[PDB]
Amino acid sequence: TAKVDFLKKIEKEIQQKWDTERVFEVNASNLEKQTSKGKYFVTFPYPYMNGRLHLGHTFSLSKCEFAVGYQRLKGKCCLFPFGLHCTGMPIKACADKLKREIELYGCPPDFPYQWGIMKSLGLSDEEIVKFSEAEHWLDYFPPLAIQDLKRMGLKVDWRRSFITTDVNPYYDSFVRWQFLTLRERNKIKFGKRYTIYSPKDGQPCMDHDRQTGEGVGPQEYTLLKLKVLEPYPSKLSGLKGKNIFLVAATLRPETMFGQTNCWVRPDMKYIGFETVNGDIFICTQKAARNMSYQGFTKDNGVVPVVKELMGEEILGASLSAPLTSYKVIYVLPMLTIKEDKGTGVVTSVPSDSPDDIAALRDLKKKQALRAKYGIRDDMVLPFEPVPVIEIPGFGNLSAVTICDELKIQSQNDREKLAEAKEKIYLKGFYEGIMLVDGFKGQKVQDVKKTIQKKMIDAGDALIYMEPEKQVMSRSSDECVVALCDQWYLDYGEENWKKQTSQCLKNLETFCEETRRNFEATLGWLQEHACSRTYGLGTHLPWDEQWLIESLSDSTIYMAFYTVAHLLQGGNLHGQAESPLGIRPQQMTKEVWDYVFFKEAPFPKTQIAKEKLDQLKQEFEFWYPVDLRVSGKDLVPNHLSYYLYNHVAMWPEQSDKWPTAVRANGHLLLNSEKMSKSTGNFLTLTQAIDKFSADGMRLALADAGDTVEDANFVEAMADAGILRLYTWVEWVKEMVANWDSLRSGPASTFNDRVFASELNAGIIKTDQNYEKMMFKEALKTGFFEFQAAKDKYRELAVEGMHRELVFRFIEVQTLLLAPFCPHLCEHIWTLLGKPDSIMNASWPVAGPVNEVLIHSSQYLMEVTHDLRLRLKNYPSHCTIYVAKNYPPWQHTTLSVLRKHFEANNGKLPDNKVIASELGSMPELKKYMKKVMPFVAMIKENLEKMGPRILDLQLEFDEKAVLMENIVYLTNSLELEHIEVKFASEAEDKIREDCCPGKPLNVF
Ligand SMILES: CC(C)C[C@H](N)C(=O)NS(=O)(=O)OC[C@H]1O[C@@H](n2cnc3c(N)ncnc32)[C@H](O)[C@@H]1O
Ligand SMILES: CC(C)C[C@H](N)C(=O)O
Repeated sequence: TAKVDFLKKIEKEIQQKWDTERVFEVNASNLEKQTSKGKYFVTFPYPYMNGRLHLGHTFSLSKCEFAVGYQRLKGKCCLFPFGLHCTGMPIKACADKLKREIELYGCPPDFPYQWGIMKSLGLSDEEIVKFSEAEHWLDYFPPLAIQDLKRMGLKVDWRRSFITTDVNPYYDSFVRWQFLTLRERNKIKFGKRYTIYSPKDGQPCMDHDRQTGEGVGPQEYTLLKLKVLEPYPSKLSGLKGKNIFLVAATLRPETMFGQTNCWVRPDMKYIGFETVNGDIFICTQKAARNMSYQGFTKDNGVVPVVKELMGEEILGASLSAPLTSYKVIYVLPMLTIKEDKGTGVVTSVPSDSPDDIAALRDLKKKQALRAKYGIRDDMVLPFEPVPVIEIPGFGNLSAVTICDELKIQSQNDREKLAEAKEKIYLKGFYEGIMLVDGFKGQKVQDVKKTIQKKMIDAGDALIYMEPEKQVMSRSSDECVVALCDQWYLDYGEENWKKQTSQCLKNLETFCEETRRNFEATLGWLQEHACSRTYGLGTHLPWDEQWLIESLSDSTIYMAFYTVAHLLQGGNLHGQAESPLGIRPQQMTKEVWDYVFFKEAPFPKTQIAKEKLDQLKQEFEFWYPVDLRVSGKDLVPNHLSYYLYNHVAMWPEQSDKWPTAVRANGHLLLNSEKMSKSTGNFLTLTQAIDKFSADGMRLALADAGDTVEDANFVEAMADAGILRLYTWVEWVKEMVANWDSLRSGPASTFNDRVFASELNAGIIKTDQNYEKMMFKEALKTGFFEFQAAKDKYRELAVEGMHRELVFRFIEVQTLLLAPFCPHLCEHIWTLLGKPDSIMNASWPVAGPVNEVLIHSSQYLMEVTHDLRLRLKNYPSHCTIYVAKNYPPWQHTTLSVLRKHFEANNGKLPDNKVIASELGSMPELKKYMKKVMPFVAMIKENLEKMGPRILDLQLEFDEKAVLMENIVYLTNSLELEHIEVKFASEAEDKIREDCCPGKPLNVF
């Protein structure tokens, strides 16, 4: 317990040191004069401030944190800036939701939550009243997140942090210049388009202000109009005189030539309302909402309800359907009707829809179902399936044949209906052929749109856009697809999309699945609505009313990082003075152009040339973005617009486009989802309070480095705390007893073994750090490192050589630095080292000899087997080692060598090997042992390479054994071990013992 407290004390002291020394503040004015090794620009997409920062954000930023901790030791000058996102509606949604139940009820509010979560954060009762305005959120949460980050100890130049709404005037001017240049180059466009839309919010709902289906778009439906013919059913008598239409949703208009009736749900509530032209549409509630927002009614979003009813009161109504062969069809019931899709009204195409003919047969069999709703004989019997589309494998009546073949007798046969619908699902999309006149012998793929247009021009069909899946907004409002006018980014331009495809070709994605997602979201993208009305951010500069959504004012902000320290200089809101003395309003479009475009002319500005040149130098030095780390959730939306805007703003300078992007999965805590509902959740401050942020970073580096979800194990973090405490106390012990170690030459066998192991570990760690596999880098550089250390301590009977010990300590403190830099800086100061550890470089690795590491692993295996066999049955041990392989083993290994040499290293199957070795007489007595032997061989062939195929070992087995017999006798608690050369041994040993696998008897 006190170990974590000691760690936190060290962290706070070293953070005070890092702040007072200002070691992480980098400036292009100083670093461009010393061309050290090149720049390294990492970026973390700023998170939203609608709450404290949790462990997922920390895991996502740990990637670039460790990356800069590694690259700064390799000589590259690192830039890790960090912004803070406050654009967007979520803040406002939560706050006004709070006001809703704060003023319609009391304080505390009476029930039968949100205020509960706020008090769970622990604010004072008289302080949540101050949370009505978002101004207090932006004055409160950015400082707290910054404090949490500084307590974590990130290598950030904090003078470059800022806020993203109009509260910050400098970022506001930056966004204004961005959008002015974008609309200047025809990248923005005003127009009336379809989009997901939140009625309660009154604006298009994009991916970052939703609550379900974070990538759902609109989906098109052909909406057929069916004239309700007289005699009107009873419940409609009040609306006599006007036109009454049943609106039915479909995606297969070409099948409407074979309509027989109209399926409705008898126990669902339908609503009939008035359209814009005075007619009456009958649909469901949400269908009416969607239609109203798609300009179907007189007023946008207004549904004048003229009658509410049930499906039972609708059955038997005569209908005039479009394109049907029957001049009169009827309204029939259907019980298997989903209450979410479409209008609650489906078409009856029994020739190519299986559920339709199923229901038709259920009605046609008995008087029970046919009379079950007043459906007289005339509404079921004469309605036969109408052959309209011929699928070659089934005939003119496809669904009929496939259902009669799969032996289905229940419209409610969900398994069999699913089967039958799957069988001809797509074979009617291509292989289907029209049969009606005008289209006799047409590919249905080439006529469905023309038939849709034919119905629309006839005034019998319309377009209905619906959310492909149910979408909830930030305001708990069910989104609908609305046709609204807005300013949108035309991400569908051919030239722009092709240029971004070239950028993706040049972009470095760390896996192929990331590039797959990028190509898919590039092919899927189209006009994207960037205009909002409710929320925060920056207004459109030419249209002061339209606000900019969070996913559009956050595309090229990384250029603002390069000058945030000289424009507002640390102050988040930009209210204070400018360190360069540049007024907030003084930044004009041409000023930004000169700062960010290379060939831009110096504009007419009262700003002196020195400051503009300094900003241009900063930008032209740090850019482009070398790396952007994020979770894979921002792949389809954020990083796509990121590359798009980087291509659009600099269409001539590909050298300034993003260099690389790294995607990680979402974080799991104790193998469980991080959710406030399950009690398995850790904010950054709680995680630091519990796991000594150094150690939290350690466990995060071990959490994972793949696209799959990483796992944060608390027990692993505690184990890391214990290991670090043992390491620190061991280093203290060594500092104490330096005078109690061996001096002189590092010439002992174990000294060489440990030194080569250390150098190999250095190499493995560097190679894992370049590839950003932080889990594997930790495995090679900390765990295996400590293992080699403890092995060398165990085997060094003549005392550990001080030079090797402290070279190891130095190298370990270096390799662990990017993970737990507080403890590493503490140890670096404990060594009496003059400067801070952030100035150190990469440790140079000496020569590596594979053969001595192989002999060390050999001794390890020998010790393991010795402790195994000591279990049963002493004082003396006797070991036997074979020079050459026994004749049968030598022959089998020669055969395996031939089979390896002949075919580029592919040993045949066990079958061929057993067959050919049964074809050798010299193995007749040993065919029982031959196949096991070979088997074992194969294992090691995949375990430690082909070196086991050599007819003789790379080292002296007997001398290697004899260089550590002392440790073996001391650990095995014996009295003597005689090593004999296996030829003096008896028959069994001399016959079965092979080189590399010695035997022994006590
Ligand atoms: C520039 C702008 C358009 C970005 C925008 N401000 C934004 O996305 N803000 S945010 O508050 O949710 O995302 C912050 C980052 O943290 C990662 N992350 C979030 N949650 C988790 C989690 N549970 N587990 C793992 N990672 C998580 C996520 O990928 C994201 O990159
Ligand atoms: C495509 C679906 C919405 C409708 C289907 N073709 C049917 O007749 O039931």
